[PDB]
Amino acid sequence: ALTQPSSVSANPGETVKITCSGSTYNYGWYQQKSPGSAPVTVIYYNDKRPSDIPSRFSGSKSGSTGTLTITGVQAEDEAVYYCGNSDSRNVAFGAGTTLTVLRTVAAPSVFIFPPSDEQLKSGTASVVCLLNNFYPREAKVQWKVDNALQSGNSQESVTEQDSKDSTYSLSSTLTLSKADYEKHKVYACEVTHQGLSSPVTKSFNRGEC
Amino acid sequence: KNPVPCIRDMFFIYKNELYNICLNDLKGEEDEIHIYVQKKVKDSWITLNDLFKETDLTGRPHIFTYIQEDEINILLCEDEEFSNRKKDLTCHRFYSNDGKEFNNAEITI
Amino acid sequence: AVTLDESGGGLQTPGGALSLVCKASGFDFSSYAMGWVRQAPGKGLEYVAGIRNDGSFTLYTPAVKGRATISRDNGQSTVRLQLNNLRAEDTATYFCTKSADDGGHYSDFSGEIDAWGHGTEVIVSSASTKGPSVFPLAPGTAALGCLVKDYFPEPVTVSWNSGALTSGVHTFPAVLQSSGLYSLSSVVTVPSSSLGTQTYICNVNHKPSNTKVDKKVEPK
Repeated sequence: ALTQPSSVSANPGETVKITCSGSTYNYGWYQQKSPGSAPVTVIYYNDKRPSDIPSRFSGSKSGSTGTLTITGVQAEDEAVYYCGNSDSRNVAFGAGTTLTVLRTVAAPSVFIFPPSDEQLKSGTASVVCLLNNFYPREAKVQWKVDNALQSGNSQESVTEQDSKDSTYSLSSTLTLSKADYEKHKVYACEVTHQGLSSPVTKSFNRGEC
Repeated sequence: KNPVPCIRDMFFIYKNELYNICLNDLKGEEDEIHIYVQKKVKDSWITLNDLFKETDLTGRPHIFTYIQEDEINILLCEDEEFSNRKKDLTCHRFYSNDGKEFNNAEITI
Repeated sequence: AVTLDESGGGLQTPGGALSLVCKASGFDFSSYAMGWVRQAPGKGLEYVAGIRNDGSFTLYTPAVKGRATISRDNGQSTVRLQLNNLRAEDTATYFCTKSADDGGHYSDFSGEIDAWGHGTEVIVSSASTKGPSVFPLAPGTAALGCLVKDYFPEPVTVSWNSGALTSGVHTFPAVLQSSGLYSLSSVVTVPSSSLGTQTYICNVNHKPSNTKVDKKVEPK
């Protein structure tokens, strides 16, 4: 199959080299910023570059290995890159390589949101924990209801790396029923990050300002 | 080696041995395009290579054989339509010195 | 000005059939090969079907054997895809692609793609269409938000103040809950001295249900 690395990290201004092996024929490279968003061709036919792709993108092939090159990578070049070729008479793609631009460590701005009164009269409570503009992507977010760890009733979503400051944003949502939500008082999400000397806890008490 | 039924044509002789290009091309949902090379051994044809698997072509190619410098040469060139004929043609040459193994060297016309 | 305009996807009953189309323009359609690329939720790219410049050669991914049919109209510059006996594994976003060559080589369909479409979403589900519920996320600088919960299928768009507020906005990727309904949160950080004196309105639009919701976010 078409083999390419899972992830690639690089500081701005560095020369990045993503390789794709498994075929001796013509290679292509396609950039995707967000999952499900329309990919854009950066390199096709081994070394051709479209007229709207910046000049720092270049392509190469040697033997059975295509090589994409980003000389002096920019922060806006964050994305997943897919290589396409023909793997033994089969039209195929690579597994995709995510480019994470390297950055100074940045702590997140944590906010916690109680469920709205409009939602509470519907029989469901949703508490939202928001982590804002941080790096690196690794972070632990735990839900505690009256100092009791919640397990298996929360989901979290992470944005893509920012094209300007290379930071991430995370949102953790804790869902309860109104009967369970009106039985407890304090609701807290504590976050653990490399930019936080100690786990920060953002909390509120139900029914208070 | 269990080759799929094919037609025998393009017979040629090399090192006092009879060779053959076997063209497999029955149309179905379980039959690919196989271009074989066979050699007459005693009283049976022994398939040596499947030449089309070593190419990136998608349609039936134009085949050519010529002996040169004690070497076999089999050419697999892309079939181009008469109306939609490209200014450049691609072939895939397969040489050999012994009559058992072959190498590839993709060329352009 | 190569343009690829897809359409024909959406909610599809399992075991049914769908049809996508791609209206291409800006190039000699008869000289190049065309194909479709899909991407399932949380998965990578996968080539679905390809066709030659004239149409005498078609290829398909193994996962659509006996169910797919790719066709083109060189006079109309339209290439379509038909998928029968739909399974949940076909739920993906489908992109129409243009090759740089004619299709005589296998590496033309995935290695020489010089043009992409904007995509269309196919959802194979035994469920119906539901609009979303919009609940506010009430608040040196403050952060307010807006929760968009319980909608199906996925395509939803959020603006802030009809598009006036763009800086600081963060709309998170949607998550599929256990109830088979997607949920999404959109937040934005703003100066705390602007709360109460500037109105912040959450604009949500769910096309599959013809739902447009405008919700002002205030703190209690």
